[PDB]
Amino acid sequence: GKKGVRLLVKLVSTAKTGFFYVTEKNPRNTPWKLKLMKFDPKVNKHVLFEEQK
Amino acid sequence: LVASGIPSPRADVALQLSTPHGGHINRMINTSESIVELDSILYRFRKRLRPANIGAAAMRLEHLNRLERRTPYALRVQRVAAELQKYVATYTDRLALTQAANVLRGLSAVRHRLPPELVLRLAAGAVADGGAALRLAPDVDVRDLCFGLAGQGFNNTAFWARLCAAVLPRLRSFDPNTLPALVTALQAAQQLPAPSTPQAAVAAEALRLLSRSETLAALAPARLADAASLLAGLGPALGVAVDARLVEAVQTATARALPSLSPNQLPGLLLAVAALRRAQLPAALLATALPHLSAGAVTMDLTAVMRAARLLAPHAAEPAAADTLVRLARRTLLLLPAPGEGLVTLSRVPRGGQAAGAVLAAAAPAGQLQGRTAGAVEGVARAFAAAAPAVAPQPALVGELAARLAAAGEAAAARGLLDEAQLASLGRSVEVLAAAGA
Amino acid sequence: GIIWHRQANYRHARHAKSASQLTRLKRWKPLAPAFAAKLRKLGFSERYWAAPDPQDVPGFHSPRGRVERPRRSAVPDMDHTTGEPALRQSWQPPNRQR
Amino acid sequence: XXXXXXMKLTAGELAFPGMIILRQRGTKFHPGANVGIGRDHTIFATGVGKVRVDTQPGPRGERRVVSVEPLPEALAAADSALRLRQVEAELVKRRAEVKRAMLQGRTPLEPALYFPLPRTADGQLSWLERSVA
Amino acid sequence: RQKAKEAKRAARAKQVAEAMANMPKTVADYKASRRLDWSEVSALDRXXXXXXXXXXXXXXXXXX
RNA sequence: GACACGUGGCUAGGGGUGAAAGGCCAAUCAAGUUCGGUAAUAGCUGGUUUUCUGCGAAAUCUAUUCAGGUAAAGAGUGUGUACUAAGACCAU
RNA sequence: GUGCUAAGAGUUACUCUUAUCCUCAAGCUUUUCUGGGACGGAUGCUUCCUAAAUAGUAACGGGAGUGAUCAAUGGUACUGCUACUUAAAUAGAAAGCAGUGCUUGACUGUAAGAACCACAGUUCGAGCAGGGACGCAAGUCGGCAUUAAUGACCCAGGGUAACAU
Ligand SMILES: [Mg+2]
Ligand SMILES: [Mg+2]
Ligand SMILES: [Mg+2]
Ligand SMILES: [Mg+2]
Ligand SMILES: [Mg+2]
Repeated sequence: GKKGVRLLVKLVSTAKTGFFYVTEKNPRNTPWKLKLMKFDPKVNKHVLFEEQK
Repeated sequence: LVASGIPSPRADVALQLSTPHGGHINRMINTSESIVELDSILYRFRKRLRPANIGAAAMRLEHLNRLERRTPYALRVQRVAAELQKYVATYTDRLALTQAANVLRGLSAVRHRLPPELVLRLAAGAVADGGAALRLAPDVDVRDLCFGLAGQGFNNTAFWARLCAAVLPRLRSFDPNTLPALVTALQAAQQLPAPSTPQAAVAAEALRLLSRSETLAALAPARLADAASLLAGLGPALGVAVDARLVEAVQTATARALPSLSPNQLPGLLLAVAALRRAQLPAALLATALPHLSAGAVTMDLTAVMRAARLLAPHAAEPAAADTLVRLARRTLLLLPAPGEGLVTLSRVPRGGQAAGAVLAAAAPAGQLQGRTAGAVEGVARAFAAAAPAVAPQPALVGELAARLAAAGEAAAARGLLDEAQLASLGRSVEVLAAAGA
Repeated sequence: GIIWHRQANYRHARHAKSASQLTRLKRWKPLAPAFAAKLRKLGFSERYWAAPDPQDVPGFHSPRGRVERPRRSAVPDMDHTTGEPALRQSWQPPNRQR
Repeated sequence: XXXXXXMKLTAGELAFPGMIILRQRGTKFHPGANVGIGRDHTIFATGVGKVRVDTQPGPRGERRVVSVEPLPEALAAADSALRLRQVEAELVKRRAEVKRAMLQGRTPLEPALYFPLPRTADGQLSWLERSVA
Repeated sequence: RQKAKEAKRAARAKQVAEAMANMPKTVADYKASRRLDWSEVSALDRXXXXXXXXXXXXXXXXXX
């Protein structure tokens, strides 16, 4: 809702080729840039994914 | 997945069917895995069938009838055969040698005989030239044509002369396992006389091709059984001789091709090599083929248990031969109806594809009494009267075996399938078994 | 002769759906028999998603166009007076004609 | 809505892999041999066999354990795990052929399009076309 | 035009190969920045997860 | 007399005229009459014309600018296919 | 469109072009359920009673919820203690209460078979391939004990890939 500040945001790969994961995040409770190791099908190896809008 | 109980589309079948290419009806025929499935495909496209589709339908009817273990005289098979016979009569001069060979082999292996003027048209269309049809067609088409025309009657002996004159220069370029079908087709008609001469010449050159080493070790299994039978039946009459090179090659390749024969093919091959050594069963070959004979006796039809019982007739005192023979005794007890089924029930017989006729072979095994098994109960009776001391340890078993042999003989004599000589031999064998049974 | 279509509920909002649900919605399903019967009687015989261009075949090319202009097509059409009688129950008379 | 939640296949009913045996809210019935359990505690069969419902001692009280007992003609045609998988595969293939024979070509089983092969990945069978480098 | 297309394909292949070579250092940097079990918020030390959140948020503000 | 009458004339329809009443404008005027578009439109009402024979429902359910309309499912008929059944009862 | 107005332009008051307040003349809209209509109330989804011991079952019939939260409240492997966990029902020696060590399976491509069901959709799903996580292993992991938090298509926008100009 409008009171709930949690939004959907995008996780862009470090490797290249722009594969991404869209996952939700709380801005207030997480002012990190969200970084997780996820599978990248273009390279078929796990790489890192930082948060960009 | 349409509606949760309807089968989801298969992967390779959807990949094969979704093409820009033509050939949809033949691909639907080739993915039909049972009989009225094929009949519904022939019903859906009955205003759309062409000669290629008729050839594919005949071949698929042949394969699906052999794929189950149900008789070719079933009403479903005969209806599909007559429906294809209508289109064969429509396109009787348009069919090329591929399609004519397809429809002839497919309608002969389901034992549906065409009208003989149609067979005459379909063979004269194969030879209405300077033999040019039989020189542009591959070896499998000639094999299927010969197998189809060995059925449907048609022992014309003038058509066969020009066919054998056309196939004789091309025969050494053939793949070496289509040769036994050619020799069997020549023997199956009234050709190869004195139990004209280009037929005997091409049979002799085919058996000269089959007799050699380095190919006889390269035939497929169950083709070496027919090749060994043809050699043992036609060696001294026309072709190759007694010589131990051939018998050594046959025994060596038989020791390698043992597991790849179905249990209905093993005793034919072993009687073939027994006839080969008389032109016997040598050491350390029976001791490795007999575990296969015991392991194949659980699923083995009654003429095959004849051939195995005749094979194990001249020696019974050996314990491995003895319990193999009591395994065949229990098998013959199983598939022959009681004089008074209970294995499976008749209400649950599959209408499906895989071995549905085998389930119908159990669940009241009466009704499988055709003429082949009608003479074959007499043959099995003789073969078990020959093998006394192997089964005679079991008194009640051989007594019930004699009861079922006598019951089947009386029933099939009532059906008109036996005569007085076979009845007398059956009576002698059943009184020998019943005297041994008490 | 079966009429096939892609499954709906897959264009957007894929974050709120499970992995199995998204895998299930990628598949195609045949139309229901009643709807398929109406389309078959209406005369629907489309063998391709879009018509293949007669150009782009080797040897069959424009005399002066390097290729051609594609013109991406839209799919909205519903009015109770003029377009798509299939998408309206009745016909509405026009608005006074000036 | 309707939310139908009951037991679909009773005890002594022959089951095949994937068939839902019971649908419940919470583990009223607990999974046993040759039986899987879903997210919503749906009990589904992972082997060909007759369903058996037996009661066993439990942590709170009288646990009911739902199981699938394999056929006695299976485990005789079957190291053992590979042999069972081969026997189950043939039974599953036979079931499909019998079902296709009983539904006499009156349902739309396979795509058969006039199009180029339905989109195929290296694995194949994708109803999703994806452009390749 | 195809020469420009192959040049773009080679350039993107080159950058993905270089980043894939650099990539083990990037996961090690991320894993080290999340790891906190050394040099705690103070010399008090006295509870592991409580000390593994305040420093992590302080490092997140430092590494923002 | 802010009168009445007679004879021609002028203002005409989304317009005229009105000491103003939704009044009058050739006996149906909050939009004249006639002709044309026009065989307008009407999920509404009414009606549908010779005979015999066989079979024979439904008024539930879901969706709907939709609940007096429509479409799908259920229940009907003809045709095809196929089981001693994907059927009905009864017993254990 | 119409009347004034604004800003440019022409013959050089008048006329043209463009725009827009306030007037005049029009053209279009202005749902539905309802023991009549109006008024009031409601229109998704989940649970409990009706609902009659498979399932299912109505009424502006009766009582609680919900349009989320959480980078841990996810996954995996463990450590202590024992009457709670929640919207209700079914359940739970952990699916409860406090903790830890690593991690992102809160994946990529699929999936036989079923529940359900007018259709669209909805629900479970063993198994296979890839690359990974935890665990000595056994083996689990395609978000959270489940049932709510899931708005088609069109249109518009973004990343990437192929073809084209
Ligand atoms: Mg008018
Ligand atoms: Mg009624
Ligand atoms: Mg109604
Ligand atoms: Mg919502
Ligand atoms: Mg785009």
